[PDB]
Amino acid sequence: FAATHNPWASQAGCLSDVLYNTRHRERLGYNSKFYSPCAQYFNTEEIIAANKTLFKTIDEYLLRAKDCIRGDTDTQYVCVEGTEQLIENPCRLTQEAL
Amino acid sequence: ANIFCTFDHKLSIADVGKLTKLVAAVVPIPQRLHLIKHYQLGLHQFVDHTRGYVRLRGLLRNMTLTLMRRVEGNQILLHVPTHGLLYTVLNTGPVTWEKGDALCVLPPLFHGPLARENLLTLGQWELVLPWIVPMPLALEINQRLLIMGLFSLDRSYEEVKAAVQQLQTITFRDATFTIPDPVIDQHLLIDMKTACLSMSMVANLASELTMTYVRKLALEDSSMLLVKCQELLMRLDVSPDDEIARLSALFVMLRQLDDLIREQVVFTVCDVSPDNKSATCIFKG
Amino acid sequence: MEANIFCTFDHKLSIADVGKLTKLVAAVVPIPQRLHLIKHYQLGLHQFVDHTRGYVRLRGLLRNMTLTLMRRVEGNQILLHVPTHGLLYTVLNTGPVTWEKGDALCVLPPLFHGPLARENLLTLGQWELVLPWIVPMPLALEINQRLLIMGLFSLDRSYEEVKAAVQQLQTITFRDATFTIPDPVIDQHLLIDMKTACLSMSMVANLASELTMTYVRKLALEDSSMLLVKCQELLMRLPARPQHVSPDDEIARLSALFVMLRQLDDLIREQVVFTVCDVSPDNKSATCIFKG
Amino acid sequence: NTISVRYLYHADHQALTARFFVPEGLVEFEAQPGALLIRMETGCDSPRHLYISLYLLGIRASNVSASTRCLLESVYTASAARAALQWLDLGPHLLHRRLETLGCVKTVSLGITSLLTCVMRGYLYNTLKTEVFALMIPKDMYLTWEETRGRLQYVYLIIVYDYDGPETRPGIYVLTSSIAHWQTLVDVARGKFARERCSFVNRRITRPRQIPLCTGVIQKLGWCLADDIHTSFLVHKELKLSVVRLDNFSVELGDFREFV
Amino acid sequence: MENWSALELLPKVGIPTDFLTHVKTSAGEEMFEALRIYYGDDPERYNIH
Amino acid sequence: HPGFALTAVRTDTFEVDMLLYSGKSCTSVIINNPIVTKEERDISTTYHVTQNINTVDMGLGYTSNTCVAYVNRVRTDMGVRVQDLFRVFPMNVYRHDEVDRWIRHAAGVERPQLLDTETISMLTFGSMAAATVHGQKAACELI
Amino acid sequence: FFFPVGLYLPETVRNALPTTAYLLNRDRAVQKID
Amino acid sequence: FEAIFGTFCNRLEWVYFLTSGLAAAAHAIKFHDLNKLTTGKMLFHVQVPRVASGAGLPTSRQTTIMVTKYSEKSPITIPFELSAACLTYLRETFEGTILDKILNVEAMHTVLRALKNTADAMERGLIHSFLQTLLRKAPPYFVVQTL
Repeated sequence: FAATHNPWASQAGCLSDVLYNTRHRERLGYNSKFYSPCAQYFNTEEIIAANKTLFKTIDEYLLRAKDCIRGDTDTQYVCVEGTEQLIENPCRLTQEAL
Repeated sequence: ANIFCTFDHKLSIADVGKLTKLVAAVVPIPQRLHLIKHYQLGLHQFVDHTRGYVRLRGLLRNMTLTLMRRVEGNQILLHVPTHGLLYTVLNTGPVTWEKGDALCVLPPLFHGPLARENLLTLGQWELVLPWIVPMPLALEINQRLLIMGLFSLDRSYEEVKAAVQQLQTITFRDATFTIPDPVIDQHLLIDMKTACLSMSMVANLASELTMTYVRKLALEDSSMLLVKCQELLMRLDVSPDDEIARLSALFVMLRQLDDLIREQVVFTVCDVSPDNKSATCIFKG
Repeated sequence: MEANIFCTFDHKLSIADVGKLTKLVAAVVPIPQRLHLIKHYQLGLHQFVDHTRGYVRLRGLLRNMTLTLMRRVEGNQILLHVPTHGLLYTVLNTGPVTWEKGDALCVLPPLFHGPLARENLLTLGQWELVLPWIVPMPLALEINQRLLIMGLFSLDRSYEEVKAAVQQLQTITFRDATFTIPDPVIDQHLLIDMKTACLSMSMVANLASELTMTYVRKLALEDSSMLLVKCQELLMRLPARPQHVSPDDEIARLSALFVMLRQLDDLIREQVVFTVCDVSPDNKSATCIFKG
Repeated sequence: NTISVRYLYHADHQALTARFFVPEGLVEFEAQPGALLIRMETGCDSPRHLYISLYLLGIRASNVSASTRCLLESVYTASAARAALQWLDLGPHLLHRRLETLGCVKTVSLGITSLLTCVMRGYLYNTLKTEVFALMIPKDMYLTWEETRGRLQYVYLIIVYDYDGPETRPGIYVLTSSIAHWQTLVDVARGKFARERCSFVNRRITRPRQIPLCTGVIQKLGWCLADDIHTSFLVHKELKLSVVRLDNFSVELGDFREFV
Repeated sequence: MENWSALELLPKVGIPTDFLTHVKTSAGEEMFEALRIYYGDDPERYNIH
Repeated sequence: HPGFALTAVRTDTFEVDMLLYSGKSCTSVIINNPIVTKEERDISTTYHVTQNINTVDMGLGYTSNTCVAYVNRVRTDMGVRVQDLFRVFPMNVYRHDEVDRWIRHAAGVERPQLLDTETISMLTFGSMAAATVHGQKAACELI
Repeated sequence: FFFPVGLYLPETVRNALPTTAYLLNRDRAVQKID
Repeated sequence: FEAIFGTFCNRLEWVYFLTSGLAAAAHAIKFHDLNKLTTGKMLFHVQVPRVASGAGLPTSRQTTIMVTKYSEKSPITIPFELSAACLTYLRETFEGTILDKILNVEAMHTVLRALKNTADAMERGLIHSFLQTLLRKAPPYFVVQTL
């Protein structure tokens, strides 16, 4: 119901955008040896890269929603980013589950 | 051994009629597999609107090249060449070929359609086929691009803008190319910003530190070819831990640039099909 | 040339003596002679054993040895196979380093891990079986960078100063694994590598363009970043920049410099031998395109 | 019995042959199968490429004996070498880019336009596996850094670039050696070409203009047994000349490796 | 059933399929049985050796 | 207590044994005769048996269904420790010397690290094969 | 997973403000964080 | 003899692609070679059940709805090996000695078992590949309950 919670994370230009975000992390020295679970939630890249797969795959399932007995002749099969999303299911939505 | 692909997207006959023209192509595959999605095909999975050149080849370097062979219903029958055997590879088309040319792979840089570019889109997805270019054209275009990363830092000089105007036109047998500018929107690419520091850092550290190491080898004698070199080292003219870390800061910049330098050949031209629609080549790599 | 190599034993095998060799099936085995029936005394790196306790000399003598994959323990013979160029065969892990798909691999002399498993796995009256490591390429060359920085660092220093950096240099770290490296220090082969190294550093310092060497200072006022702050400290010793030069000269001033960039990095460079594809889940076997 | 496929084929050919038409002015001495083909990058549009025999490189080579050069000067006076000296001699200490090895001949047709087969890989030999043609290195050009014969010696074609006189006169070095590691082959090249490694510094001491480049270039060509090594004799157009033969020489054309 | 019988692989090696039955006759059965158990081919009859 | 609040996200790699279900005749498959590749002889003559099998979904609908079910054993340690930003960002240091050394005295960090190849390489190569370091993972705090 | 620590609690004994947090591990021992 | 000790080596447990209860999902069809079958498409003829109770409602369709589907080929390949030095006993057909006879039947069993350890053992990868494609056909249940 609230429009926002933390200015220091949700807002553009916050410390998280200059920390865990990759676009400003490149200004700093950093290593891939230490994975950051929250780094995906501050990227301008990985978030849109996952959301675009979600909004397209959802419509791809809706194209397959009706049975072939009533829909147009077409194959019915898993959409891409379907079984593959299982590892990141809490984070494919970036909903941060649990 | 044959590698297969699958097209979950529906294939219009107009697109498969372009796909049948690709009897062979140097299609990259990130990971050798018995079966693979079309999303793994091409360099398009690595596409970036930011980094541009260099990262395209530093990720292309590990790609497993594979020729196309035949096409079936919503699936590709890719075939991995054996080393040393001849194969009728298709050209990517920018450059006409002649007998005996060396060949190597480069990231795409379109300037309109190339001579062999039938566009094929399957819903937002696109296939960017890697370049197959003669080796001297690759080393020269790499020199022009690293030079573009040097001069682009100060565009404003008219002598520099005329300089970029002069170096932009590479030429070949009836070729008429125009080098793309990596530095779109004035700001330097992060790849150009890193690749230029990879050389300019050594350009300073080697100039400062070359004396101390030639010094101990100067008093020692053999053919003494090294002792004379310090006299020209002087033409352009003290901490322990700084001497330690500084050499570790040297090779770390030297080494990734070696991928920008060395370029293993992948094919060699022999007999040429008329109008360069195809060419047999010896696979390598 | 020959497609295979054979060997003969002196001391007789038992159950464990043949079982340890069957454990080594499909694993790298250097040979120095490539005769159709090599003696076991010539087999392995142990023939280069050195009471002076070197290492880099073992590497340079290793540079010319042919590699041959193991296969088929018929008994009382090694039955080596000679790899073919451009193809693939399965290869067991040997060096205590984790492997990943698609990495380049190279041969490096063994060194004790620290705890030292000390598993000779084979011995006779004195002869042993020392199999060289197969290691990922960045690890294979970074140790050469450690030995080379160890060589340039040795000059004009007190013994405490000589060993002060060594506490960090000889304790290399990679993928959680750590390695202590005994070193020749001065074994002439490091010195002759140092001569071409400093000779390359001289021309790389001298072939640089007047603007290319200045490029960091031209970027210094242009931008502000911590990597540049780390860049800034090295170059300085204790703001103006110039610009001239006709455009055509850079195509030459840069081109010959690329050859020195190879010649300087060639000594830390090592020839590739393996390119992993199908990594085994158990982290043991690994088929590899391209061979020696 | 039935489907006897073995009867159908007469012989397989692992060699990768290619048919290259050649001008009649270069066919001399080239008619012998054992000779390298090397494309030249002419700067003229017509033609941008021009094949040349390895013997054609010796008219300008420094290390070759001058008495042999007096013989070669009388040989190639035709449309080929008169243009070759017009072009490759003009090149400023640049040959590895201008040149491109293309294996050795299998057969040479005659006529005004001498087309010739040339393998780019594998053994070169007469058809039906009868006569085994052999490679022919020019006499003085051949050398070995180790006088002892090896068990198996790969051959390499170094191109030295001197910087002493104002007009460079690069040398050419075919050589066989059992060495197979480029990291050590450059090391044995370090102390042997001390005058050449001094020459690369010797241009910077005088002429900052025009970049110095390689002291040599190394590329794989093929392997040969020490018993396969020979130093025999050859005749064409009456102008007799001894040559360093190599018998069962498999062809393996590696890429050029520039270095200083 | 089986994706392919073990007999079908034999011609690809060039070994005759009847040749195994020739081994079954040459063995004399009395030796073939005890070695069939020693090699583990018949687990129901198995005994330690 | 300062004015801070510190949430800590924690990745956990649960292992899963998924359920599976399918229809009756469902898909149909067709198996090729086992062609064998007779590789070149070399005493130990390896051979490559080969086959190709096609599949088609005879069912008009989604005859098969699949869902997450049961945890056999977590591989994640489920431990908790703060991210080592001094190691995550080795190059950063206070511009003052004695201040930065006093900070290292409390942080437990030794001395600032030398340049690492992963820094210069990831400076141009944005990470996604780098997604699976297969190292231990831990809490990552957020102000 | 994600968990708060140190939050102020919006509305005569007075409340004690949090300064530490406790969790659980695979061992089921009480995890510490501060 | 100073001492004795036992030895053993079991045959791998048998599994068949058809004996498995997963095979009920399969409709396997043996075939000579996937060569002439170039087309990936496969036609079907779907009948449609009808309810004639409507007085004013005739179905527009004759209930002969053709439905095209697409094939997916998959390689089935494994490394395999045998000892030619043991194969020569098969090549030379020995008969002269009882210990030579034991050496012959040893060579026969060791080579027949060498093929048996890969032949029907390939069906472990046939059931595996059949799961690889049947898992591709299966949507996640969370999609289906909303579907």
